[PDB]
Amino acid sequence: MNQQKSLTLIVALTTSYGIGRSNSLPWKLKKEISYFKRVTSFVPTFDSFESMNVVLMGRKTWESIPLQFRPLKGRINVVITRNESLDLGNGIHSAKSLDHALELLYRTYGSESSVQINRIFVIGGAQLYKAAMDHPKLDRIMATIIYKDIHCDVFFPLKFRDKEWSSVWKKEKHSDLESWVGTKVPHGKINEDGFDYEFEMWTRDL
Ligand SMILES: NC(=O)C1=CN([C@@H]2O[C@H](COP(=O)(O)OP(=O)(O)OC[C@H]3O[C@@H](n4cnc5c(N)ncnc54)[C@@H](OP(=O)(O)O)[C@@H]3O)[C@@H](O)[C@H]2O)C=CC1
Ligand SMILES: COc1ccc(OCCCCCC(=O)O)cc1Cc1cnc2nc(N)nc(N)c2c1C
Repeated sequence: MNQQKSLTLIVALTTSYGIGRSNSLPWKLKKEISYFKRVTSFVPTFDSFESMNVVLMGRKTWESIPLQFRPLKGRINVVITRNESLDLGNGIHSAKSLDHALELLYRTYGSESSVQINRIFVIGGAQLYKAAMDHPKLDRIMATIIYKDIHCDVFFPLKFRDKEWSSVWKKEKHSDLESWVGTKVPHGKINEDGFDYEFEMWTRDL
C-alpha cells in the first residue's frame, strides 16, 4: 500500500527554465495563480463530497507564500523538510522526504478516514522538483511557459521541453489538458502585465 497514485508536478517557468528569484516568483500573474489554484483544487463532482487533493511543497516554498494564503485552502498541505518541525507546530503536515510524505498521507487518509485523497501535486521548490523528477511515480507536468527571459536565481532542474528529453517527455493536445483539468482552459498566448505565457501539459510513461 504506497504505489497507488501517480504524482503530478505543477510549475511556471521561463523558456530558460527560470522559476524563482528572491525566495519569490519573478512575476505577478493573477490569472496564472488562478489557474494554479483551480488545477491544484479540482476534484470531480461525484468525488467532491469526500475527496481532497494534496499539495506537496519544499520548506522554502512554504515560507515564500504570503502568510495570508497559508495553508493553501481546500487542499491537504504537506511541507517537505528534514527538521523535524518546528514547522511552527501547528497542525500543518510535515515530512522529510517525498516518500515519507506519501506514507504519512496513506496512514493519515486511509479507507477509514473522513477525507479521501484525490490527486497529489508537487508544487515546488527547485529541490523538491528535483526529487520529483527522479521519482518513478511522476508522470505529468502542468507547465506554464513564460515567453520572457526574466532574470532568475533558481532553475527548474531538468530541461523537459528540450530535444534531449523529447523521447521521454511528450506535450499533450490542449483538449487533453482541458479534459485532465476538468475545465476549459485558455489555448495559446496570454498576456498579463507585459509578457506572454501559455498553459501546457506534458507526460511520460511510467
Ligand atoms: N515558478 C513556480 O512555479 C514556482 C517557483 N517556486 C520558487 O522556487 C524557489 C524555492 O526553491 P528551492 O529554494 O529549491 O526550495 P524548496 O521550496 O524546494 O525548499 C527547499 C527546502 O525544502 C525541503 N526539501 C526540499 N526537497 C527535499 C527533499 N528531497 N528531501 C528533504 N527535504 C527537502 C528543505 O529542507 P530543510 O527543512 O532541511 O530546509 C529544503 O532545504 C522560491 O523562489 C520559490 O518562489 C516555488 C514554487 C513554484
Ligand atoms: C512562490 O510560490 C508562491 C508565491 C506567491 C503566491 O501568491 C499567493 C497565491 C495563493 C492564492 C492561490 C491559492 O489559494 O492557490 C503563490 C505561490 C505559490 C504558487 C503560485 N503560482 C504557481 N504557478 C504555477 N504554475 N505553479 C506553481 N507551483 C505555483 C505556485 C506554487
